[PDB]
Amino acid sequence: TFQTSSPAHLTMPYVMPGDGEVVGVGEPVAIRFDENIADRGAAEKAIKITTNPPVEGAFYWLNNREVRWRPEHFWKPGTAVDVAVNTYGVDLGEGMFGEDNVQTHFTIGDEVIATADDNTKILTVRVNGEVVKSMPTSMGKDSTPTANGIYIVGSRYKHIIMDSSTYGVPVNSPNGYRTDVDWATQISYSGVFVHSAPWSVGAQGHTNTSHGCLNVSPSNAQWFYDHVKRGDIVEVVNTVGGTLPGIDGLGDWNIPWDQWRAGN
Ligand SMILES: *C(=O)[C@@H]([C@@H]1N=C(C(=O)O)[C@@H](S[C@@H]2CN[C@H](C(=O)Nc3cccc(C(=O)O)c3)C2)[C@@H]1C)[C@@H](C)O
Repeated sequence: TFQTSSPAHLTMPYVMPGDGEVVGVGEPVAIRFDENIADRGAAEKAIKITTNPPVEGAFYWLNNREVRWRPEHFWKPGTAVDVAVNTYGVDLGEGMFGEDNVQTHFTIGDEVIATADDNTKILTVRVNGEVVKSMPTSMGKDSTPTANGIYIVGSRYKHIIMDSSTYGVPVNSPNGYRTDVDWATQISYSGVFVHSAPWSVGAQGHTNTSHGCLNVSPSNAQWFYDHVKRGDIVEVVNTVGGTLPGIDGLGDWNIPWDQWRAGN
């Protein structure tokens, strides 16, 4: 296929997960363009996802530039996935053409599902259905609760600073904070993490004390950092919070399948 010259600006796709990565059973395919896409159908038609074993899936647009593809249920462990974004020279609407093709391979690892149950204040990690860790946890206080729902594991940090001023509450104020945190596994774009919380170890398993993050012991947070990977699942249940938004960025599985497949 040849490129067509156009006075309108080209757009380049970017695919996640990373080429050659092993990811968990919750990882969606993500195709993010550096422009808004006027002809979403043309973009979807140009994206060929092949799986082994073969499984059906569907596209859903997270916003005007980024489309997600996933099956109805979590991936089968061991599945190999090929993503062919064949957008080179494709008219994506209003004179905007794909700048290039992109392709990636990724594979699905073990099924890793960690369930945080507010009724028990325990985060239980299951690997292919078997409990391997039972972690006392302290979730968000009643006034700043942890949302229920299915969270996809994202990035991880050996050390990071959590600072209330980044959302508009000064550190110096009564409810502000600036906190050095170890072993932080991100599970929502809204900023929810599983992380080390030495200051709440006595509350873990008993009382919710956090701003919404899942506090666990230093040892358990490091285990989680070492053994839980991008695309693994954290499910929160029975809190007094609401539900994680489906368009959070890592909240894809909270959209019911009929709404996901209906697309947008
Ligand atoms: C884990 O705890 C994690 C963060 N911490 C959070 C927190 O401190 O609340 C949440 S993010 C949460 C989402 N909305 C609020 C917010 O924006 N509050 C607020 C209050 C006063 C003024 C304003 C404003 O002017 O915009 C906003 C914050 C999440 C679980 C890590 C990062 O600590």
